[PDB]
Amino acid sequence: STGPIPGSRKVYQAGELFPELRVPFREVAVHPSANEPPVTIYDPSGPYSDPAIQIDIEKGLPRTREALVVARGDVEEVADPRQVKPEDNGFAQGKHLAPEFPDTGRKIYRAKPGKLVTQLEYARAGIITAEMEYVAIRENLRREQDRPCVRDGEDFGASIPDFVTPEFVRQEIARGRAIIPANINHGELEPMAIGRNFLVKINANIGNSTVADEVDKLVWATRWGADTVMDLSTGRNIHNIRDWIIRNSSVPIGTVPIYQALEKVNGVAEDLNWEVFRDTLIEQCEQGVDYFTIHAGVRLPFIPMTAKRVTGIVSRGGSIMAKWCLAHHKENFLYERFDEICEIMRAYDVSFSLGDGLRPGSTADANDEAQFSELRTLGELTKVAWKHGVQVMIEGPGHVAMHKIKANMDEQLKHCHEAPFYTLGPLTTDIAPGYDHITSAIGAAMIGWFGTAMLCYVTPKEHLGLPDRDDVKTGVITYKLAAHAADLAKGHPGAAMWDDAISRARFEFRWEDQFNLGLDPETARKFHDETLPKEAHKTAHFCSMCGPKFCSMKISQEVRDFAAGKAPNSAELGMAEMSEKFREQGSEIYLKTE
Amino acid sequence: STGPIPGSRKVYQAGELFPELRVPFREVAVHPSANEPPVTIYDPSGPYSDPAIQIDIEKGLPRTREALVVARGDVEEVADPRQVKPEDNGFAQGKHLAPEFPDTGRKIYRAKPGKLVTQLEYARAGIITAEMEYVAIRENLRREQDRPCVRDGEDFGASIPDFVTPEFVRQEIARGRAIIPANINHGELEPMAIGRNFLVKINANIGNSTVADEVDKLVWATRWGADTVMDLSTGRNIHNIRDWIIRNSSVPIGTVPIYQALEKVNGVAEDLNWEVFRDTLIEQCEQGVDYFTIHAGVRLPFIPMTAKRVTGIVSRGGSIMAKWCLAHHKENFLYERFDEICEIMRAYDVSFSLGDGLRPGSTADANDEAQFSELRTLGELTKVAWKHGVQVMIEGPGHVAMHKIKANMDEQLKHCHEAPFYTLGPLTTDIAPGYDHITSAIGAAMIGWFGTAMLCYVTPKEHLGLPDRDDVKTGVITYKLAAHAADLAKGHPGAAMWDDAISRARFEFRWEDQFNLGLDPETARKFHDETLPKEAHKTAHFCSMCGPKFCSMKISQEVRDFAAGKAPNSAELGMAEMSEKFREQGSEIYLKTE
Ligand code: SF4
Ligand code: SF4
Repeated sequence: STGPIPGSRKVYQAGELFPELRVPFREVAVHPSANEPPVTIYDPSGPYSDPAIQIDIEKGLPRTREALVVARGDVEEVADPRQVKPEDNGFAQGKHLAPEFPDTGRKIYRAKPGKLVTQLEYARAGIITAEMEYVAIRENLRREQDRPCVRDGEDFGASIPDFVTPEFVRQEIARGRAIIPANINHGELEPMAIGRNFLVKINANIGNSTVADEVDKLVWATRWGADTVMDLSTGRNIHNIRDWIIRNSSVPIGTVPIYQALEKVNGVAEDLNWEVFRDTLIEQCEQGVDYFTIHAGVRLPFIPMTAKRVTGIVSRGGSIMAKWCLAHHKENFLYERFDEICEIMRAYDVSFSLGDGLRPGSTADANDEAQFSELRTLGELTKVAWKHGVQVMIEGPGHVAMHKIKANMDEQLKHCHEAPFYTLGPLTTDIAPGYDHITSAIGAAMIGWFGTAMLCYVTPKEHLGLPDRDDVKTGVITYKLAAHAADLAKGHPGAAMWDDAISRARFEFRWEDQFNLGLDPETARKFHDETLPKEAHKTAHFCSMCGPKFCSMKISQEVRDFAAGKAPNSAELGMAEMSEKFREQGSEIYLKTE
Repeated sequence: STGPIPGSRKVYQAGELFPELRVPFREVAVHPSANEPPVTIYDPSGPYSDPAIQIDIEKGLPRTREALVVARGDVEEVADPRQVKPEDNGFAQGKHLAPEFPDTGRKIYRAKPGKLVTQLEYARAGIITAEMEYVAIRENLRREQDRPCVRDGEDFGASIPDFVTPEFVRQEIARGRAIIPANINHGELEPMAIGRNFLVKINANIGNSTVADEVDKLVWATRWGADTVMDLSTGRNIHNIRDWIIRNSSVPIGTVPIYQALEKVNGVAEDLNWEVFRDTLIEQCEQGVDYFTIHAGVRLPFIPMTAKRVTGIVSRGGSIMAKWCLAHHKENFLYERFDEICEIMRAYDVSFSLGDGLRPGSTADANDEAQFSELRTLGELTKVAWKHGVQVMIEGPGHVAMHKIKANMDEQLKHCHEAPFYTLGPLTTDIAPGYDHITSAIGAAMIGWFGTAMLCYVTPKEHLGLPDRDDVKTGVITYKLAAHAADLAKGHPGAAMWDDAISRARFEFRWEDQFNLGLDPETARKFHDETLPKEAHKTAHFCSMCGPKFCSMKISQEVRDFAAGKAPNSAELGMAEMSEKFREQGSEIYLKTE
């Protein structure tokens, strides 16, 4: 559903370098007598929360980024785009074929030969793009550079600034420590950053009923805090379904190209080759997929290392490549043709998301040789992708017990050269199906605290079945707090502000504000009556009005001078005064100011 | 509700030193062709899960411990027990007075003068009681001493044994590192241990409708894993309600004596004195309350230290003592009469649970001077209580960000001399009301991993309202996994066994077993059809049947000898063999054994 998020309001901040920009937020005003500024919150929901914008899925979200991508003059319009083929939708026809999105008036772009295109390429060129200033404003949460907040935490050697400037964003991208998944063909996108030195982001998974039901999956997820969304659709209508998704997505769209590639060859893993895969890549690039999960780490001699595992290979896309490597006994062609993949993704600025094909499916299989062999392989591929100018982030576990979480983070930073980490959890235990959104939340907060850039969410009933509309919301909210719990522990400038604002709300009995500042206001406002008086009782501690602290005198006397107690002190009589004033003021610990 | 827990069966193990004992568990049998022993699980649910025992709340659970407490010959029957007074139930009469429990045929015991009574006193005397062997059997999970499991984890210097012997239990109690909350007047109790070197325990809170509805709160909580239960009932009928609870409780019952004491004096905190409090103590001791939460740490000069807090004093019982200390300006009488309190609790073997009166209610107020001042005070009181022969455990936060969790654990171990830790969470963030069962689960697992003995649960909608019947179950399950996630990380002998059993269950497609081993089988079995064939597909990795590993030869050749690749290797031709056999066997990664 759409409409303004309960208890909040969509607000924007314009750009300085790029006055065209309108960075989105949602503010939550507090009670007038609280004397506090409104609380600014990160908002990936997009134009669906803005009551000033009418969204028609048959038309798609307005391409507010397109005007500035062309303005760079590095992109050109593809004279002959790639027409949709029968196998793109699983050879579906007639009434069984998904409704084609009217993408008639949408220009498809490709980089001009010789010209720079990717954010990484711009960054290393000393160029600050529109997207870089966009995420800079967004990361500061509309907070003044003149007024920071005293941060208190442990980021384990991270380089988190007090204020995110567009120049700072460029530098993080320049050294591959942060990425901005922004395909040139995704004009509907509201740019976001992914890095250890920024806010922790989360991902919500959707995929394939009516296409409107699939678009609603996208809207529902992003409404409640999902930063990026992946279309893990399989089977038929993969192409047409994803058309409606990307056109109506303000958040970065992720895919696993081997999914659709496998369907074009009728689920026969050995029928996969470079020919079909290259076609799938270009197909999704011209649609505007911001990042591909490519399992180019699953090398042939890594397969026997999984023979001793308890749950074996649990990655779908990773097991596909495994089955392929067993049928031909030729090296992973995503690895052998990795150079050519980079040349394609660079032309459209598609970010790399190196897959966790050999990730642990149980706590027993965690941190085994098979997992780390792939991990160190991704680090080598990261350098190869970096040298082609393609943005990179690494994917990780999985099912990991807490005492091994730190080990995973250490290996990643060393071997993947501080590239943004992307984790599915991890799940700290395997014994709680139906509550795996909580078992993974424990691990997600920990490794997010250790320095993970983005966290892929885990639905409650994940090892039980498909998630319903309420479990998706449960998953997003659960991972939004886990990301924030990590932000709070890392001492990110703008985390405690939210914590303290709602804490003072409870303290001053400002009920409406306490419910509006809640991570899930819809649930919190269920206990709110909008007709009741919006009160704001500002009080002060009784002892704060006590001058000389008589209680300190007496205790500092009975320890050093037990002889001075045989007489009415100036402290003892002073305490009798406070007892008098306390009871006279109504025997209240917190006396009201107003 | 009662009845056998879904997918499991109540099993017992007899005692060696005490053949009368019947230590309770619930086993979960796996598929016959899996060739695995049944999985033994900790079960605090009591006789309500045993279909061989008819439970009548009007009669109460059978006192199966009573026969062995009297057998020690240290206790005597109180000739004149304490009759229930009007103020015990808040001066309620007629139809507004709760139904009195028919406690006619229940002998009330008190320690004989000069004789030992508490488990600590027995332990330091070199005595192994019936309760000590009871918890030893229970902690081993019916596992053979001949067959341990290779444990892998980090307990931060804990002394966790491979096998819990009754002698080991005594030693932990002897040094105050573990306790067994076992009042002599709680014969219905199935003994349990609380310590860092044992399984992590959890607590569920109940309190005051029909008394049967309150007993159902107790049954519901313990059914799903609650180790101890506290009756935080307030207002009227506090006495009579708690009568039905303790008589029908196989788990240790906890209370906060200042709650009922405050009601006897009509909610006027300043009307509280030693006279009323001593009466309340003896009242609850003769009922069989296993441990009291006493806020004897809230000293008078600690109150002004809370003046700078964001949320101030959030502890109910702790704020009561604060208001009292402001009205008289005399030191906390629970602190000044602490010696006399110990003399009462020792006579009935009531364990100490030193309250967290000045615990943080927000992440901002975490680890402030007010909190730690009380904490170090409890450590001094712990020594005083220890020297009276009273079992002690310490209570902690609260609302703490992850980077401060370790600091809390370090202060506790040092100043409270490795006494069992009892924590309300902690909540890692303050921005997610309605999901505070998850925000606290992150902190509960972490500090439980660091070495917390017991974790007080936090209901989902805790900062929103009262928990319903489903939120209680949600809370218990959430904290049962958080406790296990901590057990798994600490590498407790018997944690990975559960994790691995359910992991092999998923791997061998043994669906029924996967659902039965789930922490919440009732939810997991919802996706289970009992009519479908109970299959058990045991398979093996294809590469495990590969002899010389041709994939290793080829990769170890192309790195050292690129010249040897211009010819069909014995490895290249051997890989063509495996490709052949792989496709001939059905192109399956995991070939079936049967
Ligand atoms: S003397 Fe009384 S009022 Fe003054 S600081 Fe101490 S407790 Fe507070
Ligand atoms: S040669 Fe083929 S079958 Fe043998 S170990 Fe390597 S991958 Fe497995």
